[PDB]
Amino acid sequence: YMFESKSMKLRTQVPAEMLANIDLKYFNKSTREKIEKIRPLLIDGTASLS
Amino acid sequence: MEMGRRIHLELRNRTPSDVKELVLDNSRSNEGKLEGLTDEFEELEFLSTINVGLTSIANLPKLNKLKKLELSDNRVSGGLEVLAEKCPNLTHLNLSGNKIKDLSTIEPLKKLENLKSLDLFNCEVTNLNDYRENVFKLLPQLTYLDGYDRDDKEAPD
Amino acid sequence: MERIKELRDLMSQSRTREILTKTTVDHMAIIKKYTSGRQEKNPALRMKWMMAMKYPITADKRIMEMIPERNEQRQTLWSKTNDAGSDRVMVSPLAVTWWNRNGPTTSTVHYPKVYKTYFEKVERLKHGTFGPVHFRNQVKIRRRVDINPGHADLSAKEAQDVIMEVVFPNEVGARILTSESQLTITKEKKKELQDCKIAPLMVAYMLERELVRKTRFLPVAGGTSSVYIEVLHLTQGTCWEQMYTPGGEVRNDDVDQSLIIAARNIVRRATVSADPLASLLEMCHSTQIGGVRMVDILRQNPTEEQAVDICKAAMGLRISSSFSFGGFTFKRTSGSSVKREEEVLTGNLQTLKIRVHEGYEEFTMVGRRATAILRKATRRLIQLIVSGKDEQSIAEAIIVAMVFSQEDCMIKAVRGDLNFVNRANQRLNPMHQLLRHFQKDAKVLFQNWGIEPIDNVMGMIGILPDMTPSTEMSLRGVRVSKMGVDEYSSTERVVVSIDRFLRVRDQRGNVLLSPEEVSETQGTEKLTITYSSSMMWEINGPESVLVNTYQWIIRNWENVKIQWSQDPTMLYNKMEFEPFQSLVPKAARGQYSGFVRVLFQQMRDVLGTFDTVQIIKLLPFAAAPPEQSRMQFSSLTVNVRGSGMRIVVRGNSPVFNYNKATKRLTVLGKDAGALMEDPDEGTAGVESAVLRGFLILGKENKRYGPALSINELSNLAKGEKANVLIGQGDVVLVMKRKRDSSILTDSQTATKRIRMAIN
Amino acid sequence: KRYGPALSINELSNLAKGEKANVLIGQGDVVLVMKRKRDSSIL
Amino acid sequence: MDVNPTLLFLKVPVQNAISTTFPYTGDPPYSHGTGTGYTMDTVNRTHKYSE
Repeated sequence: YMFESKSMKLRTQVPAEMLANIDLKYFNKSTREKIEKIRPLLIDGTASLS
Repeated sequence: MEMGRRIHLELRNRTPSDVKELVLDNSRSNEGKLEGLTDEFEELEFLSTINVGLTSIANLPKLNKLKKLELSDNRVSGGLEVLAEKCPNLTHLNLSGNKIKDLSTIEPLKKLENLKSLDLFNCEVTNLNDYRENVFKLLPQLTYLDGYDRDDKEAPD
Repeated sequence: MERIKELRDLMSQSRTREILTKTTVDHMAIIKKYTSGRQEKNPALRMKWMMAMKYPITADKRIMEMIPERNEQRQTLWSKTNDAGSDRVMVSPLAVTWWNRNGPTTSTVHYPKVYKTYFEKVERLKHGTFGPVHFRNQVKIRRRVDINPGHADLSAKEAQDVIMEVVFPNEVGARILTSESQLTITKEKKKELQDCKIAPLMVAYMLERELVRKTRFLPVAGGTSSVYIEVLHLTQGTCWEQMYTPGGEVRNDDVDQSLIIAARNIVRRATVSADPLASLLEMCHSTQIGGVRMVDILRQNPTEEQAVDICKAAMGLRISSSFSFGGFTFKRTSGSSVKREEEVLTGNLQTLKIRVHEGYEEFTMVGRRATAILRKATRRLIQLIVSGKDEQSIAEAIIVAMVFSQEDCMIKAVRGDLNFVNRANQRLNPMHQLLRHFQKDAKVLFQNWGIEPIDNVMGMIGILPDMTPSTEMSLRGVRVSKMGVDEYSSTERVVVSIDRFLRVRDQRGNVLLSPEEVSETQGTEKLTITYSSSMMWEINGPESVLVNTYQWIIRNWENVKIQWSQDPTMLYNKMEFEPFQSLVPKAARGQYSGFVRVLFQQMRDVLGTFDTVQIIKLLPFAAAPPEQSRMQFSSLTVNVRGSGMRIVVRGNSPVFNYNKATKRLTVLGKDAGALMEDPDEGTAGVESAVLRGFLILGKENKRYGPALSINELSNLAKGEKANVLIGQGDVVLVMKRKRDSSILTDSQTATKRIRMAIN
Repeated sequence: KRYGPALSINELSNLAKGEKANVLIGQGDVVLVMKRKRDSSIL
Repeated sequence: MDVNPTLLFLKVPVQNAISTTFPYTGDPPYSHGTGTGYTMDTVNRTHKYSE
């Protein structure tokens, strides 16, 4: 994912390996809802889909 | 300034029968109607009204010697039969910047068979597809549209 | 009334009468500095103490009629008291707040207009853009910078005159009533501030703040524009920086470049002339830069260049005792030197006559991209220090310094001939030729200049001959500072001597400036330049020649029109039209002349169809043998640098564009001027009542009638003479003008006569 | 070179009857041309 | 009076002028449909339909 702060005019990128344990305040309503739904599957930065 | 004062100033303490060109630029008209001009004007040959605040040319007198009429940067809209009959000898016309809807309102200008050049610019009619050719069809007598002929060649005087 | 009764009271006492009758108005402001009060030390403590009182604010008597004694809560707003020294009633801050919350209301329409500077600051901030901060070592070079954008850069005197005419209409000094140039800005402001109730002193101060220039010595590290200085606190720090851009409007002028070009042309064309001094003086006196004479700009603008400096030396003024060599402003700081002439043989078997400085001198050089210092001995380079943003700036600065040193070591290091000649094909002096040669290539000299080790210390690094940083070895006396060097702090202006060769010599016999040091680069005139001098249109070219011809025609419009109406032939044979016909092809000039002449014949034959624009357009074409022709021309060719440009006789053309709505004439885009008319009945009486063009006739005269106020002078008949109060209460007899002349042309004929007599 | 410098084919529409110019016909050669006074008609 | 290509179908049966409705006939330059949120939604829908 890519985050940007307009106030300080800064840009940063976060990998998927750190998406399992990270705050949900950065994301919007739909994205945070999707993260909530898919949280219990991410094993070693890789979801499980049987 | 107002219409009548402007016309009097242009006349230059002369009778309204020995003027071959009248310049009415940045003037004003009441109720958006032509005022001042009367039948006495019979030698005028090059008229010009720019930013005059006229709603329509409904009080134009019979300037039978009117050949180069210009109504530019104005909001004239409505029937043009008055121009067709009052001044049937128009040769050069300018309506650039006017408020005209479509060809159904510009049709009456076909009556004047001496209109060698008709100018339109920043109008609603020019938005229509194939506006140039459609107008040429509607006005066969026309030879130079927007300062250009049917084959896109500049029109020398 | 109150004022006259108070004056009578003052006159009653002996001492007040004596001071009134003795002191002249000239010294009024001197008796304004005799204050018997006592200035309050530490006014902050005094204000703290005062605010605790009941009535610490002083208001005027009229307040008794608008603000009631007590408000709803029965608090006391104003007290029946008086201040110490006047009749200012005493009121409390409660009165101020009550006035704000319940006082009568008006429209502050003029407040934005009077306060355009502050609102301009507001707008510039409101539309700005920001960027990421960066943290790094900051270098803030110190220099002079503007303060207030939006200024007209007028001299304080001109701003005072404008303010006096704008807000003090019937109290203007004699200079204005004996003045001709009614600045456009003055009329603009007079129209803007028609009905303004603001205190006139406030209006005057605000106009002064708005129309004046100001400069300050600050350390800056980024953009230097005026709009980039008002936010210097927000932009630059000791360890950080802020990306910012104002979002208003910039007013960067270009008159400086025009003056550079004008001075360069004057010097280039006068150096070859027979009498450069008097010639250049005559040119500068009769030349116009965008509608203003060049003398005012020379006296006003603080430009520093060889051409303008030599012009000042010829005219007689003070200039910096320094020379801008190789694009760098130099300045001596310590030591002394003696100039000795010598002959030097280079490494190309070329003999050059040079003049070298012998002595232990020290100089500081400030360039566009570097700053350096140089200690030089007698024909010996001792120490050189440079600091620059880029390596190329470093190299050019070091090359300039070494060529200035003029040491013998580099003489044997010259490779290739030094025969450089400027664009005018005038031989260049040896030092400039050496400078250009070493600019072209200096690797051989670097290899054979000198190499020695240097101790390592913080803040400074060496340089190898390939222009790379080094800490263990460098060139002889060559070093670079890792921190920027602050420019020179002051400049010394001294009396200098100028010879007919336009060489400026110091009082010690040495030479300071030379025309050969002037760059020969050519630019473009953003603003039109007009000359009334001799056949000096050598670098002007056709583009500017056309505009100059039209300007000359329109300046003398009255005389030209009279001649055309009465004596067309002599007007046609005028000398000034010679260059125009040069552009017109020699195979068709006769036809054009004949056509325009017959057109003028028809014009004069008919009446009531007068057209000034056509006559102005077609006059220059009637200055050649008019061979008869019958073809009715419609586009008269006008050669412009190998490009046939035509002129349409009827209607506007690219080479001659006249706008009737603005009544303004321009040629090939460049500004040309405007016509003197407004109504379509050949008169110029319709104006805004310009109150200018009056001549005094000595002290007050009783026969002419009671004195009039200046504002009511407009009713005077043509040539009628009356008594008016000018200045701060000086009644004089004035008249309207009858002869259409001015004070500028006076003494010119006698000037030339006595100049011939002396020489 | 004595006549008016090289013109453009489009500009030639403004020359008067009998006028002369130094029109650039094409390639890299300049040709002097005079505007016909008469007028040639066709059916 | 004002262009309107769709009106072609007012006389021509649509099946004839079907190529009219293929805007690109190529590889667009944006590549929309790849990332992370798309994978999130794909997994979520896959596990939702098997509720």
